[PDB]
Amino acid sequence: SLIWKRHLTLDELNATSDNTMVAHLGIVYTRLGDDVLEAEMPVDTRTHQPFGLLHGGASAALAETLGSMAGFMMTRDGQCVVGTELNATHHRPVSEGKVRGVCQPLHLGRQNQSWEIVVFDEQGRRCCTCRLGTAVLG
Amino acid sequence: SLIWKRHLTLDELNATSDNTMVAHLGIVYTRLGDDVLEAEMPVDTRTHQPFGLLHGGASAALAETLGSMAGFMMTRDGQCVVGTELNATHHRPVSEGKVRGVCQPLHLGRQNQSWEIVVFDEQGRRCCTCRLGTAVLG
Repeated sequence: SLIWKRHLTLDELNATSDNTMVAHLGIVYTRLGDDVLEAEMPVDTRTHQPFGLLHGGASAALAETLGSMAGFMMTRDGQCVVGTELNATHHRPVSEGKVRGVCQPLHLGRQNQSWEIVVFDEQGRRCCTCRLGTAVLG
Repeated sequence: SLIWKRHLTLDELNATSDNTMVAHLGIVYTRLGDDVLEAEMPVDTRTHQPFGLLHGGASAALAETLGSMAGFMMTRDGQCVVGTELNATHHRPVSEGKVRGVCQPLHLGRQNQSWEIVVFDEQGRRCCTCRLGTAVLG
C-alpha cells in the first residue's frame, strides 16, 4: 500500500542533496517503494575512520538522512518535519564497497512519527540498526 | 532454524520468575519458538501511572525481561549475560487488558547480542518498540 502523501521521483529526491552534507558524503537515494525508502553510501576517505573502517558517524548520518526525508514525504503543503531522537547499535564493522540503508515506518501519527533504518553491507549482512523519532511542524 | 543453546520449557521459564520483579508484575512467558520468545503482562493497578494509563516503565520492564531471558538461553553452562543498553519509544497509550511483547534477535555475537522487542495491545496494534543490547560473560 502506498503511504506517501508527497509523490516525488528519485531524480527530484537526489536534487535536494546538492550543497548539503548528503552530497558531501556521496549519499544517493536508490529506491522508492510504496512503504519503503532506500539510499546507498560509499565507504571511502569521506566516510572512513582512522583504521580504514566505516565511521560510526557516517552510518548515523545515513539513518538521520533517510528518516527525515521519509518523514517529509508524509506531510502536506505547509507542513514540516524535524528529527528529534536518534539511537543506533553498531553490530558489525565495514571496510570496503558501499552500504545500503533501508527505511520503513513503525508508527505514523499526525503529530509525530517513528522510523526504522537498517544498514546492510554489500554481502547482505546487517551491520547497524537505528530508530529515528520525528516531529511534524505542520 | 533453532538458535537457542539452552533448552528449557515454558514451564521451566515461568518457574524462574518466583520472588522477582517478573512475578511481581504478573508477567508470563507465553510462547517459545525456534527463534522467538513472547510474554504477556496485565494493564492494571500494578502497572499503571497516576493518570490511569499503562506506565512506560512497565513496558520497559517487560522488554528487559524478554531480552535478558533470550540472552540467557543463548549461553551454555558457566556463561551468563547482562543487559547493558536499553532504549524504548512509546507510540500509543493503553489503559486496560494486557499487552504482548515479542522478542527476536537482531545480532548474535560470541561476545555481544542485540534484541528487538515489540509490544502490541490486544487489537494487534504496536504500542511500543524497544531494543536491548546484552553482554555475555562466562
